[PDB]
Amino acid sequence: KIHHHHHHMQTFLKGKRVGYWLSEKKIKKLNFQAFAELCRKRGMEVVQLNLSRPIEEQGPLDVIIHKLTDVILEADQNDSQSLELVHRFQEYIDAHPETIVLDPLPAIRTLLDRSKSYELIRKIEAYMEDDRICSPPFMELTSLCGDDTMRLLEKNGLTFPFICKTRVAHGTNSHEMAIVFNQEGLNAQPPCVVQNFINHNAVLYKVFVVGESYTVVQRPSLKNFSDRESIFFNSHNVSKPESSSVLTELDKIEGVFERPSDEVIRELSRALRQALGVSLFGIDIIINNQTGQHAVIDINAFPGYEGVSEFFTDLLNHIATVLQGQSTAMAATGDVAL
Ligand SMILES: Nc1ncnc2c1ncn2[C@@H]1O[C@H](COP(=O)(O)OP(=O)(O)O)[C@@H](O)[C@H]1O
Ligand SMILES: [Mn+2]
Ligand SMILES: [Mn+2]
Repeated sequence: KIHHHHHHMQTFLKGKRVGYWLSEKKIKKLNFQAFAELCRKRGMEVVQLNLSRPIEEQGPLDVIIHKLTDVILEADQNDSQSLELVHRFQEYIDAHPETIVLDPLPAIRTLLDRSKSYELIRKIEAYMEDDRICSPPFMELTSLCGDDTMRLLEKNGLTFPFICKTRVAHGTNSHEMAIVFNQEGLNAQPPCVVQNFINHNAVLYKVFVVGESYTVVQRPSLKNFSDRESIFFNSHNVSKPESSSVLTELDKIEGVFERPSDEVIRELSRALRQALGVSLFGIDIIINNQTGQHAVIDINAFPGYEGVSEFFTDLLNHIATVLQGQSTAMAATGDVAL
């Protein structure tokens, strides 16, 4: 009843070379050393890349796995060292189209921007036209509230309550959010993205995607919800494995309370991977308690995968798959085929 296997494509891993770039912090959290040992047993060479040195000397490389998200963000903020690292990486990539990059920098750049990510999700959803999926209205706000704010929100389908998030999707302060409940609450900061709050019975379904495989991990999440003051919170107090606070304590189950559909997750995963070219990412899905629809409220490059015990195996399987796809010239053409 598992019909997809990898034994045959794994045979081709012997002799392949995988470079990786990950922060020391992420290497520790993932225990990336254990993955590197797994690859050797299949006859792969794994090597940590040093982006301060020419990359040519470090190759040849068949695959590069990275999480350069934060370096890219710092390069965006004109950090000279980070700019140098990114340029050196890009130079290499450009010179070596045979090197498979997990994942392409254009996708990483999209995932660093909530406004861009949400618009991509919205368009993908409009293209799929599946009634089991809803795209919460959202918009980017680039000025402090004023006299026209209410009309602007209304015109774009924003309703109270809505959540305010930073436009930059990663790094310092990127997880500081606010829930705005009324007009008085509008003093809650550009550039931010506002997005309609969806009651979802305080259960978050983190879909952790590793190319062709995913694992759904339930997490705590904001409770259902008014002249009340806006709420300011930091999202790592909310939806981490051990998160526990009044913000996540559901008063009672209300409306539709169902687990996500694997059919739906599969179509979302395929569409996002095919459109963006990502493979190592997470989709945060909540179930709208008024419609039972799936709402994708966050998409993250190369997340923590806490609670995904099969990560290294899945990752090795994905590496085998991309090498197989490359070997047989399995290039996508045209638009995303639904
Ligand atoms: N539109 C929304 N409606 C209801 N809850 C939301 C919404 N967006 C985010 N959340 C809640 O806030 C948490 C953090 O939001 P998310 O967009 O995942 O930010 P982050 O990038 O910081 O993880 C989510 O895990 C979920 O609990
Ligand atoms: Mn999230
Ligand atoms: Mn996120």
